[PDB]
Amino acid sequence: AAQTNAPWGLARISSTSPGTSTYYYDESAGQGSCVYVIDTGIEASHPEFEGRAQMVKTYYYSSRDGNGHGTHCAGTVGSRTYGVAKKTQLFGVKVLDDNGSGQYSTIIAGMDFVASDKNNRNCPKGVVASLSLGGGYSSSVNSAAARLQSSGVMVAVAAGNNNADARNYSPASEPSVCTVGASDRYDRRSSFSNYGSVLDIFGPGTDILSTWIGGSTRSISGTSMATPHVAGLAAYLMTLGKTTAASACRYIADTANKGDLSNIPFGTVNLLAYNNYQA
Ligand SMILES: C[C@H]1CC[C@H](NC(=O)Cn2ccnc2)CC1
Ligand SMILES: C[C@H]1CC[C@H](NC(=O)Cn2ccnc2)CC1
Repeated sequence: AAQTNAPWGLARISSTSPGTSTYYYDESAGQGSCVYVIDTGIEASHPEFEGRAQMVKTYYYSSRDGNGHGTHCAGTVGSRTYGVAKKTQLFGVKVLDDNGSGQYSTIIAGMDFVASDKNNRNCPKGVVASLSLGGGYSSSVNSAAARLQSSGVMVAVAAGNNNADARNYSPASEPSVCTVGASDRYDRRSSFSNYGSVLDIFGPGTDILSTWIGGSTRSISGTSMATPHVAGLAAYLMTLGKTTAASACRYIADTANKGDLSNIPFGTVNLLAYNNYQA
């Protein structure tokens, strides 16, 4: 399948070269997979989600996304126009309030929730969790991310936005999950992207168009935007049978475009997520 005039990040993850605008992907499109977006919520009523999104848990007085961040990330995973995996099922877990903030205890609870709740959902092709959040190092937060991964969920986490080594941030620094840095449309590391040996992969993160609250759309930047590209890619590849939740991060690294990014610090992987799709 081909989507013309796609957001640059979708085109990039289906290309061996920057500078193209069509997204190419197998029409299975992540059908039969599920992606949990652990964030500020998801505006599931957005036309872009086509009934495939639903809120399943909140830790606040409402499950509504009053911020937009979670809706944007969910759109990059799985919205019809802006998403990698256009037929996946999206599940929202609101661990961040409408200011984008959340206590580590709440974030940990949300991760343990997903590890259990996937047993209440029909996801025959596999389960992914996208975590576009983090803060300073916490062994408890890292342990929760490791538990979620060990339970059979492909965990993709944002590296962070401080132009610093991600070893000092959580859950970015947990080795067993998939830690995602950000790139721009000219194949440069995004100016704010964290780096380091803990990174597994880069995805598009600068100027990413996706869904927003109020039935709208906008372009924003962050490792938060790169992470759902990788989460959606994992769901897509799992539906194709090419990998599993336990192996998808390694598979994405194995099949990535290699050596194409600039301003990658020595010791950080030079790997850009790529779907290897051939019509
Ligand atoms: C909107 C732009 C359209 C053109 C794109 N071409 C490239 O990236 C290729 N390139 C890089 C340096 N010199 C040539 C990039 C985005
Ligand atoms: C409202 C949004 C919620 C998530 C926000 N923060 C991060 O991702 C920060 N981070 C990642 C790793 N270490 C720190 C970005 C804004």
